[PDB]
Amino acid sequence: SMQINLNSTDPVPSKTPFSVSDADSYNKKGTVTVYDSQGNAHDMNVYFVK
Amino acid sequence: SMQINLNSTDPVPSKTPFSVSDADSYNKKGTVTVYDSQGNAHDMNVYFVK
Repeated sequence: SMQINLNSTDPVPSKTPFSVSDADSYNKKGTVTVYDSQGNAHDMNVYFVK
Repeated sequence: SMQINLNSTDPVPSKTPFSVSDADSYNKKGTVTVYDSQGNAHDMNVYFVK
């Protein structure tokens, strides 16, 4: 469970495609940490694109 | 009887042949002592490699 506040005045991203490598194809990137049954962790990145 | 708690995130050692002199040939080394008929103490080393 994660919350976000946003700005209504954010322009549309310029990068028409999307790639995790770039830093423009998305409005903003966050991440979350999760665990498996064996204990070792994983990280999920989330990208907001207007 | 000895309980050891191994780790999931232990990377594979580097030195492919097993050597007790190079610490990078095994993931972990543990020791124990046993006794004989004479009464002298003998130490065993057990080496864990993933």
